Amino acid sequence: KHLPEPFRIRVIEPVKRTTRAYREEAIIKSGMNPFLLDSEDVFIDLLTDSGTGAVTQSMQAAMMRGDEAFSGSRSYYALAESVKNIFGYQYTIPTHQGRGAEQIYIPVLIKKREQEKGLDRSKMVAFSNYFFDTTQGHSQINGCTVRNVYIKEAFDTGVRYDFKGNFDLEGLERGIEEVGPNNVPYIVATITSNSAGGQPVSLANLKAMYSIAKKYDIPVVMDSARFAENAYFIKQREAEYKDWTIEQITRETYKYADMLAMSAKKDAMVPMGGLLCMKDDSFFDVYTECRTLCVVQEGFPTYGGLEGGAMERLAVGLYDGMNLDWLAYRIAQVQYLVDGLEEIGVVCQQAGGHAAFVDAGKLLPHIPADQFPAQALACELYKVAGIRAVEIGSFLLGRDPKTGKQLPCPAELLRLTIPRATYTQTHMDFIIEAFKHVKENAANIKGLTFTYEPKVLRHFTAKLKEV
Amino acid sequence: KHLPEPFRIRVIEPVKRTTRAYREEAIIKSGMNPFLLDSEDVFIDLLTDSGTGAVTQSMQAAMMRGDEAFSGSRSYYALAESVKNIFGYQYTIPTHQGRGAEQIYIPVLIKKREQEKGLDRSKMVAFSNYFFDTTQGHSQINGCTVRNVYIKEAFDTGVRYDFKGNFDLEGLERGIEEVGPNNVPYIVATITSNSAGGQPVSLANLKAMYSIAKKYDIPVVMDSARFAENAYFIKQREAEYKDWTIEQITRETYKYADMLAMSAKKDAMVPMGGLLCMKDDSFFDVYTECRTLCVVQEGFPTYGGLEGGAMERLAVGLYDGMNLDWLAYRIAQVQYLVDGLEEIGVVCQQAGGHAAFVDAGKLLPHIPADQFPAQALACELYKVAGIRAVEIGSFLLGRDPKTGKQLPCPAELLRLTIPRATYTQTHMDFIIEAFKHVKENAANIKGLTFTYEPKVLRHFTAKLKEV
Amino acid sequence: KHLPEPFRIRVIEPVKRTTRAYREEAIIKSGMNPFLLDSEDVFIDLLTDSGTGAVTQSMQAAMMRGDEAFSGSRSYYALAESVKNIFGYQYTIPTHQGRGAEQIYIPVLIKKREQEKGLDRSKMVAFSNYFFDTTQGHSQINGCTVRNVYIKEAFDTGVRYDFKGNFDLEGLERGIEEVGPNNVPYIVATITSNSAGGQPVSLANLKAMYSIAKKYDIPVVMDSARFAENAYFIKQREAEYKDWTIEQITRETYKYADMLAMSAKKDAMVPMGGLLCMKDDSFFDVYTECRTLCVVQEGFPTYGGLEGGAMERLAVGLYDGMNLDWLAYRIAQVQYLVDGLEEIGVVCQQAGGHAAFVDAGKLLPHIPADQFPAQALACELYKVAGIRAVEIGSFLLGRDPKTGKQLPCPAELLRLTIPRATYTQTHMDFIIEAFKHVKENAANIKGLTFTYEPKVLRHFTAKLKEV
Amino acid sequence: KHLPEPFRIRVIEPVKRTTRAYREEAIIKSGMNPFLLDSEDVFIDLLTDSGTGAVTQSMQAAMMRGDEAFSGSRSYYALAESVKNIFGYQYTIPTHQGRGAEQIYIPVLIKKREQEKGLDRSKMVAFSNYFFDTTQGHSQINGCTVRNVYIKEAFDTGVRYDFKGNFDLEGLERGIEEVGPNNVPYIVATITSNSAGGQPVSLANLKAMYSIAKKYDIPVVMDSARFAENAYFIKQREAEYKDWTIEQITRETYKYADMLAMSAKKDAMVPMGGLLCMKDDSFFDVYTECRTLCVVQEGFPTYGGLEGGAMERLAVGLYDGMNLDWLAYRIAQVQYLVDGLEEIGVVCQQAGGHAAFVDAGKLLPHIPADQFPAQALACELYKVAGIRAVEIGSFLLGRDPKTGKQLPCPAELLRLTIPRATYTQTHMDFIIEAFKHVKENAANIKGLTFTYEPKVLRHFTAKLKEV
Ligand SMILES: [Cl-]
Ligand SMILES: [Cl-]
Ligand SMILES: [Mg+2]
Ligand SMILES: [Mg+2]
Ligand SMILES: [Mg+2]
Ligand SMILES: [Mg+2]
Repeated sequence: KHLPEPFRIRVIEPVKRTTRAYREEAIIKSGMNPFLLDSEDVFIDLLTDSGTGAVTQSMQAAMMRGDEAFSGSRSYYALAESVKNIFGYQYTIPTHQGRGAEQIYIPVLIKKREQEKGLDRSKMVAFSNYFFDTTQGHSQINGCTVRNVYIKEAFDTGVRYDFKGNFDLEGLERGIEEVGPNNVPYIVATITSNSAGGQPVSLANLKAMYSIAKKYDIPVVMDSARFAENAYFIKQREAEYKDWTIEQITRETYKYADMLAMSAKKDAMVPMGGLLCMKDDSFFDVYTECRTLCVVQEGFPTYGGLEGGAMERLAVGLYDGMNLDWLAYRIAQVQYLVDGLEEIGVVCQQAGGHAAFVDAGKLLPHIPADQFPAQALACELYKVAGIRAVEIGSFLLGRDPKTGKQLPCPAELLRLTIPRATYTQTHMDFIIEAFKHVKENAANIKGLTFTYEPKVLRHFTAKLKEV
Repeated sequence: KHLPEPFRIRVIEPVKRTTRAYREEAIIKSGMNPFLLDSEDVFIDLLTDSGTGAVTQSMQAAMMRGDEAFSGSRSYYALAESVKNIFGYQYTIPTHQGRGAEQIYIPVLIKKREQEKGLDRSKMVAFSNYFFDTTQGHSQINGCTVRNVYIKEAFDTGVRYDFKGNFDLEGLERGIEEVGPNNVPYIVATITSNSAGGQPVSLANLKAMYSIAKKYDIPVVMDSARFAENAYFIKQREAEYKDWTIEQITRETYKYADMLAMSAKKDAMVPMGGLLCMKDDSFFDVYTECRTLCVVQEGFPTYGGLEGGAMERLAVGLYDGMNLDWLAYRIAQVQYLVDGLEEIGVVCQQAGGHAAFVDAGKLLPHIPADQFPAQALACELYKVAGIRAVEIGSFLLGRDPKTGKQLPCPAELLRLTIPRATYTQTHMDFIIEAFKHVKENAANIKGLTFTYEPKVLRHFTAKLKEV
Repeated sequence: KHLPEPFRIRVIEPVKRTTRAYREEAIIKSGMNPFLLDSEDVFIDLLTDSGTGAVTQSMQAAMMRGDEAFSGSRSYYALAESVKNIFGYQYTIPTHQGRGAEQIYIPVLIKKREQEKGLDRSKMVAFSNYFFDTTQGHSQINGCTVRNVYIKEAFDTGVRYDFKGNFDLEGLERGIEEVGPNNVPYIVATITSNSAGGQPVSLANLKAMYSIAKKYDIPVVMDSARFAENAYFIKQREAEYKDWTIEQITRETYKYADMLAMSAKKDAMVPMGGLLCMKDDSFFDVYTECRTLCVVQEGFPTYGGLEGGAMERLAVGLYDGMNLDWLAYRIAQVQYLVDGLEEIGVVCQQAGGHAAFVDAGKLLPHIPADQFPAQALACELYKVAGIRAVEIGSFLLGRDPKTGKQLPCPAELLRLTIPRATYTQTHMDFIIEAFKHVKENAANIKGLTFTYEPKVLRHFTAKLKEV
Repeated sequence: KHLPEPFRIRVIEPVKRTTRAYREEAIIKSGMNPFLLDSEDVFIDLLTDSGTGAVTQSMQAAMMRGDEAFSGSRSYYALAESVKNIFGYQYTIPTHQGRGAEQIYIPVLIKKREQEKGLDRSKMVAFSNYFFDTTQGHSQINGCTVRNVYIKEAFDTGVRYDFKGNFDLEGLERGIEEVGPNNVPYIVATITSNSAGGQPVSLANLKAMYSIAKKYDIPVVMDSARFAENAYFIKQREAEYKDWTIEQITRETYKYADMLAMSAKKDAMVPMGGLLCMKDDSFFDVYTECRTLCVVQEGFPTYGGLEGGAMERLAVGLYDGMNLDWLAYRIAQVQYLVDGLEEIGVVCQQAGGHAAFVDAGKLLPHIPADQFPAQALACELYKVAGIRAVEIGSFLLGRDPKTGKQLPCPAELLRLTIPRATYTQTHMDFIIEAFKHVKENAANIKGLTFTYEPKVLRHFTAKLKEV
């Protein structure tokens, strides 16, 4: 059941209703690539939920109370105060780049253990219930290997498990033993987990994981773009916390990490901003080192930062993002879409709190993988309903940088994400209806072939035509 | 069918989800009078659609571009420019009071005809397809009698008619003849018409009405709080204008009036503001007289007026309110609610574009009229779903100012209005479900009796208890 | 000395710098009437300070947190809470019309005393240290005579007195005795007083006045558009309150009135809004009656009111308007301009906190009164520096409504008002320099004569030419 | 002469006026380091003008019209349209990091010439009339040597020259010849130039420089954080363009570069944002490569970017920043402060459009360099007037990373920068008065010594005490 909005809509962004003929011409002009479509020509944009959601009245208002001072800004103080009251963390570093300055804390933590415990850079390995792509990227760029210790139930769509994002506790222990505690720079706890489309991590699991890390004195970083949704799943599925507020669950949750890194463009409800925070004085040196590197990250002083209004807005968003009614509504809407698609026969390889990954291959079996069935489905969805989605298959995969040959892809998927507090149940039904129509006219959908192909990141600007 | 929102929600006002126990206590504290409830304790507030709807991004942004100059404000110029381009009217007077300064143009028009055609104040009569309550009030206060010349099909819920708000052309002609053209100060064309819950007026009807008025040289005022919805109904139901844009229909529509008066708090999408405009130089003296009276209305100079941002916002709202996709969506939502209620057996005495008037008497037959069955229904709807609606029955009617006895009331109705772009299909279904539940437990609902009753306007602050 | 701004400018409204030739053409097109000039063509607009000043960041932000509910709005609650904490008054009625609903409380108070003490409408007289024009207007319109009991020092520009706005305590007592206590519907305490361009009222004077009123049980209404500036003058000039905060002085000040009426467009820093408040339960019936009349003021129900954001903004403005640094700065700027003009030989008939009234007659002696020397000066000031000011002389006075002859005027004055936090010391020096230039080329300035003259309120739209 | 503001102040940020005793305690708590002071305790913050200035009404309003789409955003289109109309550049890349993605175009240009003309990375040298510190940093980090070819008059405070920021045309030619054209990856034209506190570059000089670069086919990048002020100086000092508008001068100016890089936090009037743009198709490959690197700059995909409102705001700011009246006013204010300081005997090593560098050594000769006389002056300025400025001397210089010994410093300077449209002439006079007081009590000011010193970037968080 789709819950009624626990809010009154106050400000809207008009979106024109286009004709089928118009969209047919539009998709052709864009070279059968939704990425090349004008935003105005997209009725329901499911490209991403990162920074594309709505804000509350108080959040928007906060943008006009900014203190733009270079240092000592009351807006920075307000944000740090929210972090202290919400997460219990004493040190806050606002971030305006990718994620939560992962490019910052990673090299800082590696060097810390190298100087204190003789960490060996050639043998170092970092662990996580599941590393986000960028987190894994910065780790590897820094010469650190990563391992995801997720549980057996994680990717098993056949079995139902309350916390599929949980750490494989024995796997983690085994990994540390195997690698050597001196060689483990940090452990990243991602909540909710990005495995299987987004799955929650239980507080019991986080506590157990933290005890293991503490035993070996390994820094624990909470990757928390979706800290609120994880708190909601705990309140909903972990009996012990059934009567706890989202705020209490969050305060308790963060006792089991030493610091946190997060993009504020998800649960925090803002279009820009991030955070890198440290719990207490035990990590004061890590805070100092990170703040310092933030300035000379380029190898010399460089200044930048969120405008005052943005810090005031995030200071409010951290609270509004934890609203119980809101969280129940947001999650119920995502589940409503997934359940609706399943009902009409649409199959997803994985579907969770973050996104649904429709199997375009099964939906359009007559199309060869090399002809990008998921990109064709994306185009068809646009033609039929003006929906824009992202292909996660051979098209995205690209070619071998050394052979120029198409890389092999396990499955041709079409990703559906939902911007927060942006679309309604009617839009969800509109999407479901669109897939029902596509499924019905599947055999008639054509494969694609390049008319223009960039050497790198081809999915963003490549142009194709029907076969 | 409820259409999908032709927009992306951008700003929301959080509303808490309350428990039944909480609402039970709340309604008691408010003395079984929703008017006394805190807005925060109301989940779906259907009290009124006047100034309670959402605004577009451009409209909200306009509030920050205000020119606060006492005279010659570029913001005033922008608003007048919108009126000139949209309605074709050369003279604009922004209003910030009730409706569109009806308290202004009425005395001005009466005096005009009195001086030019020897109008007799003791015999004067004003006509309209249907006078809004306030319009009728200012007319009568000024000593002018009013007559509503609506068509036979107007209040006949048994027959379907495309334009139930139409003028009874022969009735108007007959009335003028009867009263004497010199004694008819003005004719007010209300669009959409407030008869039968809101019904459209055809352009063919307006043209015919204007020819009659022109023949007798009688000023025609377009009461247009809902000018856009009327334009939409014309595009939808009047074949001649099927392919015309809302803008073209509006420009054409206003050729058939000499001036316009409107509250901008409906179709114009703003929380405050109104307009009093004159088409061309033929009414320049009426414009001058109105502007003058605006200043010395109290019998001496008094200054006030919309802030610059409000005029800039309205200048934009007049355009956004005419968006075709928006209008189709808004109207479809209203019809969706009505159709849904009819389906579950809920009966309305009248239902149209403005509101739905549920018959509380038929829904709760065991409750005596004197015990206010519509007020009881209002309370029950709040208890069950946190919905706030307004009683239009014996409670509102009140007592005889000369006898202190309850006045006789034709029907006990509960009014449902829908704030623009504020609630979703899910809320509409929530409302329908609430009525379904009430209908099922009807026999158990109790009547009400006063515990506190004001001498005047008792419906706003009276307190009652169950019998 | 002009104090430095106790604030950082955050948002500006661009104003173009025009050439002398451009302004010469502009003033001609406007018929030698600044009222007819476009705001954009005015560099320094000294027309009025009513709703033309700047707002603080928090005030502007508040506009986006509005609760538009018809009743029970949290925004209304926030405003009432500010009034309760600032003035100590328990009942609040937001106003959106002229001043503070003087058209409301006056008839309510007259009727109250008529029913309770047999007040005689044919003999009733209201008192005030000095009635504002509109206040006097509503009193007289209601058939009530008014008397200003100001002190001897009030209009004496030759003597310096700390509180020229003080009530003539013995005069008030004598007046009540003379008129009869049953016939005195109310006493209005205006702070700061509008006499002599704006003069403060001491707390000692207000206390003494209230004791007199209390003795005769006569309602006291505090007309407080400039309550903050009065509080500042008390802190500056009344020794007893030297170390009290503006907030403490204000709380104490309002113990000496039973209710308050104020336009929020002055000290409260907003472009729109007003207030009508009652101190405690002793005036609950007056509150109820006023709220009721607010609805049926037209003789029937009419709905209107400030939008939610406006109430939230005023809730903040009442506090920001009391900022000590701000008040000292605002007042010092006004005094800076006056002192500067005096230094160059410019003479004012009166000058105070509200405005400076330059004597155009003395500055331009060669121009006959009937040729409007103050209107000529206004035009010259615009030609020379792009300054717009308002004439308060024969031009404004107009003709005898019964003789059509020019009415006799005591002096030809040009009013200078200063919008709050809008202009700088540089603008003040620019204004002073402009007058210095005018004084130097005075003999060459020409008188004016009509080319177009309205029958009423001619000063607003009349057009003239040079003689 | 300080010009009057060509604008009306509309929104203000309150700043409290502190007592001397309060500031004395505050500066001690901050360890005699203004960087550690709360913004609220700073009356006049001259720390930096980067993103600390005011915005216009239209700019602020634009923040509410954002299109947050990941791709095809109408807000991105609006910004690109402004760039095309203002600079004539067809390709736009919005930046949200440091400056204008210098970390992006530098490696792209180096690789371009390496592949096309066999550039030798071990011999490459980049030229500029004067490289900004960050620009020089990214160049060197990329292994590229830099040379500043400024003119002899540049740093000569004894001689007056209209365009001290000019390229040393013969020096540039000689340098390219010396280095070898194949080894010169790019030439950066900084406008206005950061040499000698900010000095303009003439259009004649830019044209001559571009002809030289074009002759050798060397890419020219316009570093234009202050493009508007440079245009203003050209209109003021370069006779040929005396009657040209700032817009025309800017369009002409950019014909002499192939691309532009700029922080929008200066002349563009925004608190955040930057730009990296390419003129035409000749640089389409450079645009494509830069956009690509923008995504995989970390060595893998990372997503981030300005929120829609920020792009809409910058789209407006580029225009408002070119307002002629505004530019004349801004520059006149800076010159007013400098002239005022010179008048009272304060000496600056250099002073220009960007900042004034007061010689603390000469002002406080009794203080040893190692005791940081400029940091002492900064503290004294705060104690006396609540002014916060930045030390540019031994304190900032720091210690030798290899010896731990204090590094030798040429002069002990105190930098004064002025946030745009933030402070008034009164604040400028307040600053001048403060220096007059310091100069008078100079002998009594004490030197400083560390109580806490970080290993790196000590100037930001170090704490000291008086000697
Ligand atoms: Cl706020
Ligand atoms: Cl806008
Ligand atoms: Mg900043
Ligand atoms: Mg106004
Ligand atoms: Mg309202
Ligand atoms: Mg974004």
